[PDB]
Amino acid sequence: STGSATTTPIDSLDDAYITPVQIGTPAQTLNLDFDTGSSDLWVFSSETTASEVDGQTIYTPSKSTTAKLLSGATWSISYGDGSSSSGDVYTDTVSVGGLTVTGQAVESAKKVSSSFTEDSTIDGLLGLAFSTLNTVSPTQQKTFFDNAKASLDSPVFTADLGYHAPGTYNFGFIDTTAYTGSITYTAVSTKQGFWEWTSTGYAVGSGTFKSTSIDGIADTGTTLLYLPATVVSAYWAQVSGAKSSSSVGGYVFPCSATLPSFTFGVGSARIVIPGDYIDFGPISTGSSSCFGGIQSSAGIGINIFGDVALKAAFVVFNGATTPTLGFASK
Ligand SMILES: CCOc1cccc(C(=N)N)c1
Ligand SMILES: CCOc1cccc(C(=N)N)c1
Ligand SMILES: CCOc1cccc(C(=N)N)c1
Repeated sequence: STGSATTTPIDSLDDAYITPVQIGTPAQTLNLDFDTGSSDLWVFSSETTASEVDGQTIYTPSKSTTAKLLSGATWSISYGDGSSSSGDVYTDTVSVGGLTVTGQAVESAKKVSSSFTEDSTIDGLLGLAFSTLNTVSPTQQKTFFDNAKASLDSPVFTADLGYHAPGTYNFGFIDTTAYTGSITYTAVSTKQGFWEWTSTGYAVGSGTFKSTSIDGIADTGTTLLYLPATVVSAYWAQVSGAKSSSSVGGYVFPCSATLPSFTFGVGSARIVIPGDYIDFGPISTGSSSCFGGIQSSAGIGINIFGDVALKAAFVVFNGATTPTLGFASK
């Protein structure tokens, strides 16, 4: 089997992407944030505290003929940005892009934090990291990908995120029309539950490539590219008037700047992030200070190849017995 779904930016800045997901019988379609840095499939629901729902589409398990309470099971997640949610758990039929899993754990939110309430466009999360990170207790649950794997034509999914435009998540096959050149594969460590890999270095603009190992995670559910302070300083030093602002919470730069590209290494291959991908717009409406898309990972404890980086590539998440990542230009 395979599946193929379009993923769409939630706003003009590509702050996240939403992918329609069918849950239950008859189908209830919710728009989920596919997150390769978490392992929970959770949704706004008929159980979510009413004052915490503001425009989301909710899952109502009582309207699904296939919804089964996973009795006793609870979940609670805390994300890197400080946001959170928690609740109880139903198993139900879940389909993505024509690929169906029966008996998927669907984590129903009873509570969500303010960041989630205030984002009307995201109806929940679909985690695609390793199932060792799933938060369901007392019986940990599998991701949609782990449950689908055995049925897929190939044990893979691919992320092809758009730059100010829609893109695609495919399951079970690699669309050889969707990228240019060849795919370079690199080793993955699953020790922390993430798609963790080591970049071979970086370049800023037209500058020389610096060969240096950068451990980090391929994380579709993070907007920005978080790298070591040395690398980030070297990038922003090439932008006149850029500075790190403790008041704003990262590097800002004059909106009248043209940003240099950023290259990262994947083995002997190179992925080039165009400068305009690193523009995340005025810090507040009408400001002439713009927010940077490359930020320091100092204090986060891991480097994150988030959407700024991933949207410059066709990315293969190879879930074979020995997992690997692949990157191609596009
Ligand atoms: C406290 C949450 O910490 C992280 C760290 C790394 C990834 C993610 C994620 N869900 N994409 C969340
Ligand atoms: C790791 C993914 O963290 C997310 C994703 C999408 C939305 C939010 C939020 N704060 N409302 C947080
Ligand atoms: C370019 C001329 O004026 C603007 C104004 C505001 C933001 C930006 C930007 N760099 N995102 C550019």
